[PDB]
Amino acid sequence: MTLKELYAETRSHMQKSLEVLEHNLAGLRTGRANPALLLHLKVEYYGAHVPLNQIATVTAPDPRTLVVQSWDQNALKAIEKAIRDSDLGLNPSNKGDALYINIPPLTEERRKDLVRAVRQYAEEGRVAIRNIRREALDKLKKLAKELHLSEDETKRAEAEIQKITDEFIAKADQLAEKKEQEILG
Amino acid sequence: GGSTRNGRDSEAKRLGVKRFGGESVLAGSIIVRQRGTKFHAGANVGCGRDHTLFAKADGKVKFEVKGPKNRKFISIEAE
RNA sequence: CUUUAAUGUUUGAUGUUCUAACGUUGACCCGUAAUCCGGGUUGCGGACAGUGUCUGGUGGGUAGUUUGACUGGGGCGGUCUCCUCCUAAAGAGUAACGGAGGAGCACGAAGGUUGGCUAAUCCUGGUCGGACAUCAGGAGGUUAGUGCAAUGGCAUAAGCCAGCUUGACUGCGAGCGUGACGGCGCGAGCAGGUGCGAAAGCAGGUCAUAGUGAUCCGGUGGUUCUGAAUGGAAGGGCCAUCGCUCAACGGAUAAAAGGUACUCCGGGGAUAACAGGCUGAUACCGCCCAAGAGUUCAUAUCGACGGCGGUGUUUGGCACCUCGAUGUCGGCUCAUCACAUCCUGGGGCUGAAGUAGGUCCCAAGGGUAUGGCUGUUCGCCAUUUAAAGUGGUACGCGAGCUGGGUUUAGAACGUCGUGAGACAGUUCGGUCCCUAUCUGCCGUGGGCGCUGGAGAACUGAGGGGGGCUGCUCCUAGUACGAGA
RNA sequence: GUUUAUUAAAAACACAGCACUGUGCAAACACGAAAGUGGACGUAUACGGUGUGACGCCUGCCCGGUGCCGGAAGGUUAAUUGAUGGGGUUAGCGCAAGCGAAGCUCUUGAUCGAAGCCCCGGUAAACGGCGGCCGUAACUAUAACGGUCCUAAGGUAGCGAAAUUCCUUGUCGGGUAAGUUCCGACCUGCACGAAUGGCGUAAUGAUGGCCAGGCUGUCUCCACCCGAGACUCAGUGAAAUUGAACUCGCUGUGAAGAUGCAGUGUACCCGCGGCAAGACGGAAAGACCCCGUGAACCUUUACUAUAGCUUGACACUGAACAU
RNA sequence: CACAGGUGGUCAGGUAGAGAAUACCAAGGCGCUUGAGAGAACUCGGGUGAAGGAACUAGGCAAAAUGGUGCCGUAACUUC
RNA sequence: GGGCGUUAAGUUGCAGGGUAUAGACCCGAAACCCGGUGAUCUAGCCAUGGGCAGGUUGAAGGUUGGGUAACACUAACUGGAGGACCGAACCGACUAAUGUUGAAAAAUUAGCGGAUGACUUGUGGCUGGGGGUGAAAGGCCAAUCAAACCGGGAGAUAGCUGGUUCUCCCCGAAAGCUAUUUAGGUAGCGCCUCGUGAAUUCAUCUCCGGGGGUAGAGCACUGUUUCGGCAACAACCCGAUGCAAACUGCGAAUACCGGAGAAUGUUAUCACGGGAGACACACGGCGGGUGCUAACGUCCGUCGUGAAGAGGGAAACAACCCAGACCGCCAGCUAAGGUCCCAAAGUCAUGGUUAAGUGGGAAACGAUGUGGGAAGGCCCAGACAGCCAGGAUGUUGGCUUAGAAGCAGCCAUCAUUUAAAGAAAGCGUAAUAGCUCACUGGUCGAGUCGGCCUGCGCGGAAGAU
RNA sequence: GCCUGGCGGCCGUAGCGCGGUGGUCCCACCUGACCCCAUGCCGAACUCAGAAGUGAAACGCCGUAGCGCCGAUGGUAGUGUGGGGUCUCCCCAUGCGAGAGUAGGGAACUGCCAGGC
Ligand SMILES: CN[C@@H]1[C@@H](O)[C@@H](O[C@@H]2[C@@H](O)[C@H](O[C@H]3O[C@H](CN)CC[C@H]3N)[C@@H](N)C[C@H]2N)OC[C@]1(C)O
Ligand SMILES: [Mg+2]
Ligand SMILES: [Mg+2]
Ligand SMILES: [Mg+2]
Ligand SMILES: [Mg+2]
Ligand SMILES: [Mg+2]
Ligand SMILES: [Mg+2]
Ligand SMILES: [Mg+2]
Ligand SMILES: [Mg+2]
Ligand SMILES: [Mg+2]
Ligand SMILES: [Mg+2]
Ligand SMILES: [Mg+2]
Ligand SMILES: [Mg+2]
Ligand SMILES: [Mg+2]
Ligand SMILES: [Mg+2]
Ligand SMILES: [Mg+2]
Ligand SMILES: [Mg+2]
Ligand SMILES: [Mg+2]
Ligand SMILES: [Mg+2]
Ligand SMILES: [Mg+2]
Ligand SMILES: [Mg+2]
Ligand SMILES: [Mg+2]
Ligand SMILES: [Mg+2]
Ligand SMILES: [Mg+2]
Ligand SMILES: [Mg+2]
Ligand SMILES: [Mg+2]
Ligand SMILES: [Mg+2]
Ligand SMILES: [Mg+2]
Ligand SMILES: [Mg+2]
Ligand SMILES: [Mg+2]
Ligand SMILES: [Mg+2]
Ligand SMILES: [Mg+2]
Ligand SMILES: [Mg+2]
Ligand SMILES: [Mg+2]
Ligand SMILES: [Mg+2]
Ligand SMILES: [Mg+2]
Ligand SMILES: [Mg+2]
Ligand SMILES: [Mg+2]
Ligand SMILES: [Mg+2]
Ligand SMILES: [Mg+2]
Ligand SMILES: [Mg+2]
Ligand SMILES: [Mg+2]
Ligand SMILES: [Mg+2]
Ligand SMILES: [Mg+2]
Ligand SMILES: [Mg+2]
Ligand SMILES: [Mg+2]
Repeated sequence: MTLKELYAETRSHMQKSLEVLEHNLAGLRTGRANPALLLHLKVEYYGAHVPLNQIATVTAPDPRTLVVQSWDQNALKAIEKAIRDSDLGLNPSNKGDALYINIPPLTEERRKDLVRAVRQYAEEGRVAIRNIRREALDKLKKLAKELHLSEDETKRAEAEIQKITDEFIAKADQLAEKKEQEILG
Repeated sequence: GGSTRNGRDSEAKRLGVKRFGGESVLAGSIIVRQRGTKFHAGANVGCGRDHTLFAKADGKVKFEVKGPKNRKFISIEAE
């Protein structure tokens, strides 16, 4: 437990929280021009629900059409039978080694639910990150008080802390912003 | 922080290099923590607690080497 | 007489009653055609209360003070004494807030002496024994061990074992080493007596270098030293010795924490803040190699891993100049320079059809936005624009403007503190001086000089001003383009 | 209403109201060494002190610490009294060694000894405090719920990005063309919270912030004009400052930002009206910073003292009786 | 200081006016102890502004505006 | 034995250097203490008088009528409350401007708040300084306030600042050590001055005698590190290669200590005593810690200089180069640095380089620039360039891939035909195609290609009056 | 002069390893052991009384270079004084001059006494 170690700790925890952010974001239907949308889509195969990607390939040739290439044909069938089963309302097409899923222009209602989802998630993220600092800071107070760090040493530590926090918030900001553009595109 | 301190003077060397007036007992060498660095021999001897090459009766410092396996060895002949 | 009670008596505790001290800010009288004061009478209280000497507690109500230093400004953090090594340039010694560690003790044996002994580790072979217990041989050679740091030393061993012991003795000390000094260290030998050994000899503590406290003030033991008229004695001296993390460890007192923005005084640019300077790790800008992406294709555009520079421009470092005062940020106002060029001008390359771009080179003529939000600069946003450049100029500009930010005194919140107060947290309020001598600008005259004196008109060496750009039409709906 | 006369008028003080608490009168308290005096020619519906600050709805949990109130049975303890043992000295006993009474003395402290403290109970409109950690629901996320460490108790009602919110312009909505302010929300309350009061609240306010209509030279963007100086003349007639001035630009140099040094360029001599870029211009031995074994006020469980408050002994101070 | 500051009480005319406000006057007292010119920038105190109208600014600072009597009529809210 | 002592000439005046006590060189605090003077300012309070133009709102109570069993209640009129309203006087002080050597040590002007009240004012009184008074700011207490003013203790104290007065001559530092509530002060030591004593004493050079563990090197030791060799991935050990302040089986120069000797040096040396100042040092060279082998950085060692040294040199420049100023000289020679002009001295001589204004700023890297020196390869069986011809077959190699046919990628990279002919060097296609390349024949008719050692240049090279 | 023993000198080209060799002279080992004296068990070592035995071991010699060890000449590093160029580094003048390594050396050399031939 050292200043540096704590530092790595804050960066870590924030990385995990940020990752949860991406999890929630990709779990959404922007202007649906994203392949990550169906990434986590675990499909039933061999008795288990394998996450689509480890079974198919999702790429967006054009902003209005998503495709899921599956080296295995039998998996392709069951894949489509999974791209739906949700608010996605995506209709996979069977043609060759992949699935052609047209992204219908998104309704304004679902647009509502979608943009909002992007903001609610964005702030949620920030909250976590901020609290992370709060904790990190306390830990620092106890550290300088315990190890006897010059007012300059401790304050310096604080500066480093805030720095980390600020960066991550920036990351959550971008992710939320880009994801949003997709939903608004 | 937590890194400094140090001993003090403590000479411990030759105070009578080669033949000297070597009074009834000078030193000719106080290199303590030793026995072989300056072995006792000849008219001179002593080598007190702090392994200080005493040096008996008056004469002249010699500085030898005699004795298996090098061995400094010091003594004080006369003129 | 001893162990117990009764009456005499005494005296101590609590507790009641009494008046005669003591009080009465009840009533009345006289002094006196007084409200004080005094004396008297009566009532009340009454040995209490109260006061004096002493005395335990309480006692920021008040009062005198303390509240360390080094410190790469101060504070914080750390440090302050002693020992070991390196820094220490082969004698001694040498600095930092240099790099690493230890000590404040341990031992009646772990001391002495005499006699004897010698490890570590590995291989091989052996009940249980296995990685390593003990045993046997061989190699090996002190790489062990040494009470505890580090250094150096150690076989004649200090390392290890046992027997007998008290030299861990007393008085001294030739002569040296080392300190400013106080002191500290080494010491053969001499005298007295000890112990070990046949003896020569060795032993004045440990292998050595840390294991520490001066003085004062007293305590205890010894001594015909002294002893205030004398004999004693108290006490003083002398010798032995005890008492201080006096550790901020040369130790100011026995005894000491803080606040100041209500502040103040003497000093310092010996010393922080601003701006200048030195520097330039950092920062910004440029270049080197070219694995990679670029469909293919290193170098159109970009570039990993690493290399080298330039600038003074960021974040810093130093503390050189100002602390007998160099006004801080922002805005306003008026600028001036640089070019690492934002626009417009000229070009090379293209992953340049065109129109539009991307990138490099050249170029400093001139030009280079209004508002919303905040004190902001910056920044985000709204809408313009050919474009809304980057930077130097004491982060240009207060003897030109403002005074919103920001450091006085008021006040409040969160917050911390027992608290005074405190905050690079917040909040509402909060006096911005100068008639310009010199330089320099800007304008405007007076002299004299240009060789006789005039009235004029020119020449033109030089110097300055000015140098922006949109959009529309025609070329031509043409070249180009599959079209658009 | 009051206030920093002379930078602060306020969100500060004060107030009516509230609550606690002391006070039986010769009151409490306060001035005073004292006498005495205010309190008050008042007397608990009165007076003092403290905190809060109309009004409305209200005012939770903590007595562990500190203080204050009540108890003091026991533990400890002042002066005081001085039992008791030790010592100096000396009559005498003794070549002497030593012993030693009496008296005078030095010392020892038994014993007696109140309050206070310890102790025992209370007290928060007294000073003052009011938590961490882990698990769980059928999308998920969340967790009424369970459990676990420890408190004197673990912040209730209410309120919350607030005069308290660092991250911060938090996110959302309203306003706008655009809003780091503003208004309404959410609650993740760095670090609101119930008389050092919580939340509201009509009226009031030279009070803080936000918006609008009107209004305009505030501004785009200045123009004209009337008067006072400014300018010329006549009279009188200052000021600060000042080592000496024969008082140019630049580039470098330099105690590190030059009118005076080096190099160079430039410039005939002197006024008047204007401007303030420099003379680190003028003004005040820097108020910031640090230093001095400096200073002054101030705090307090810094230290040592002390007024005051209160304890007991003896004195003034006596007579009895019960146990 | 022959200083635009400070200094208690008394008296209370005419017109208009609510009026000891204010404006013009009576009685009464005065032109403030440097004057003459000129008609600059600029400072000071003012009058007026095309169009626009807070774009100013930390902030509408300051200016501009509003203003009287009678009558009509006047919201949330409220301790009425 | 060892320490302290032993014909050691003292002593009293006079002049002077020093010290102690005193104001102790002089000028200066902020404060502390004592005794008085002040409430004609202001702050409270006491007593007694005075003042508020005008305008407005309309409470409580009352009377009559309604209403009530009677009270509530109600409506008119009456009444005339209020820290009530508007607003002069009067009191106050919210804003702006102007003034800031003012008209004025707080005002003027235009706005502004209260204005029958906790109002305002005249008169006189009472509160006294650690005290007062305070609707509380530390505010007022006579333009003075976190302790008024006046006089005194008093020349408080001031390790701080400033300043310290005539002339000449001789010598001449330190900016260190160790202590220090010590760090900008002090005290002993060191260094200076003066006096009195003392010996070849002291210095340099020569030789003689010493110990040494730095530079360097080396890698047995302590670690570190490679590469190989006997390890169900690597220690040990073998050998080959490096590394170290806290490594050393090696080891300088060198300094230092001692002995002898020559010369030289107005005793330089040692001791004692009177008098000091000093205990911020700065730069440069070398050996170094730190810092970035950054800083006109910081800290030690050591030498020189400045400090305390002028002169000449480096443009200008306390330290760096030369060189130490007794004075006068219109003499002569030299150091450093210089010799075309400003500007003293060669437009000097000999051979060579350089062509960029290099000279007269800068790196990695980049280039048929160019001077010198050695050496190699291929070549009239024709080298080198250019020019004409050729570059085929298995085969589109296998895999991979939608396709991969020399040329996405992986593997292989042979054989045949030959004068030569890569399972192919780049471009290119979706893949082929196609184009160019290796290399080969002829032509051509004498040299050509790159390396090496060295000297001088070029680019890279952007800043603010 | 051979050989050996004791004591020293000097402390590696004196040591180590490998082979040969010496013995009733001297040394060893060895015989025995109640005894002097000895074992933290042991006559192993110390200690004593001494046959027989034998040079095995140990030791003393001789040869041998595989491992140590010594070690140039030259050249290199560094360095004192002087000077010069440069970012930390180096060059020149001049004295001094390692280490490592190369050539090579090298299987000790001695003095006193005593005892045998
Ligand atoms: C963190 N949120 C918590 C929520 O998780 C829940 O927490 C309770 C916690 O307060 C209890 O705690 C209670 O019991 C403790 C002793 N066992 C002492 C403290 C007391 N509050 C736990 N026993 C059970 C939790 N589920 O209820 C209270 C809350 C504040 O909302
Ligand atoms: Mg006090
Ligand atoms: Mg005092
Ligand atoms: Mg200090
Ligand atoms: Mg040394
Ligand atoms: Mg020891
Ligand atoms: Mg000390
Ligand atoms: Mg001062
Ligand atoms: Mg300075
Ligand atoms: Mg600075
Ligand atoms: Mg300066
Ligand atoms: Mg350019
Ligand atoms: Mg604006
Ligand atoms: Mg803007
Ligand atoms: Mg000004
Ligand atoms: Mg302000
Ligand atoms: Mg004021
Ligand atoms: Mg005011
Ligand atoms: Mg209050
Ligand atoms: Mg309140
Ligand atoms: Mg409460
Ligand atoms: Mg709000
Ligand atoms: Mg607006
Ligand atoms: Mg005039
Ligand atoms: Mg005149
Ligand atoms: Mg200059
Ligand atoms: Mg002016
Ligand atoms: Mg000035
Ligand atoms: Mg000053
Ligand atoms: Mg006049
Ligand atoms: Mg006049
Ligand atoms: Mg207009
Ligand atoms: Mg206004
Ligand atoms: Mg006025
Ligand atoms: Mg009014
Ligand atoms: Mg009066
Ligand atoms: Mg005195
Ligand atoms: Mg004085
Ligand atoms: Mg070395
Ligand atoms: Mg040395
Ligand atoms: Mg000093
Ligand atoms: Mg010093
Ligand atoms: Mg120094
Ligand atoms: Mg320096
Ligand atoms: Mg000439
Ligand atoms: Mg040049």
